[PDB]
Amino acid sequence: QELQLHYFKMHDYDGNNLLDGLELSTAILMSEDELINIIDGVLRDDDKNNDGYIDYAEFAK
Amino acid sequence: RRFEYKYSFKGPHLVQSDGTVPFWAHAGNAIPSSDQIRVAPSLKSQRGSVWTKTKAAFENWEVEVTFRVTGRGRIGADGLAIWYAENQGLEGPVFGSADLWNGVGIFFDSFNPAIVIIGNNGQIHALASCQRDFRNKPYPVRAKITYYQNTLTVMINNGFTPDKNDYEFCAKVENMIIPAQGHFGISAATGGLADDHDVLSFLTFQLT
Ligand SMILES: [Ca+2]
Ligand SMILES: [Ca+2]
Ligand SMILES: [Cl-]
Repeated sequence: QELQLHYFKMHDYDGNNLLDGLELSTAILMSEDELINIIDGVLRDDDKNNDGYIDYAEFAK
Repeated sequence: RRFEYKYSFKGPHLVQSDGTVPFWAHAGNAIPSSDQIRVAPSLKSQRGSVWTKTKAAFENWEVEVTFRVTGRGRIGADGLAIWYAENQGLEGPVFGSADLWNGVGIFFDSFNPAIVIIGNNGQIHALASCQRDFRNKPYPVRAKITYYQNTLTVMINNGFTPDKNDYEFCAKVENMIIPAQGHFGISAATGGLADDHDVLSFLTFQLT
């Protein structure tokens, strides 16, 4: 879990304690269509208020 | 506001290992790097552009574009354009892009300096403007361009301070219609005089 918190923080380049889709793109040459499918799925599953950002609780479910 | 990653770019891992910007196409002498895209470098007679690969279909939207225009002259050229247009702009004499588009260009015209909002219906070759010196500023200049309920507003952070949220009014166009679906883009150009035109980030939001 501490590894997991570390994954979250290490990809939060702007330091807002949220992950967006560009940050997620770095956290996985994979094609852009496959990348899009994966990122869209994460956002669908995690982003409760549909603002394009996920916090740590949402990331960890 | 909903951040829209697929219509956005930023550092510090802006470019992929093959030199591409995810979700965006670049043309001419635009050079992507890890923390910024040099849309046109401070060399003579340059043109470059970066455009979203797909169209956005947002009824209302807002973009925040952070950039620098840097050069040795007290005067520089040519400037940078931020675009929302039905089609990807091919190359041309309008800040690196073609002179006919269907949509809106927000032009940072160095050679003044002035910021001008130009609309086009895909059948023409200035709706509002302001004067701002956006060149050689100590902190990045930012443009926040909002299209909401048929009103286009441009706010500018002039880069005199490190406060990234210090935006001041530039211009507004009321009762404006633009393509329902279109690409976002940036282009830049130089002539005999030449500045580096660098875009650090292009952040797109859908408004509801
Ligand atoms: Ca973040
Ligand atoms: Ca959220
Ligand atoms: Cl962001």
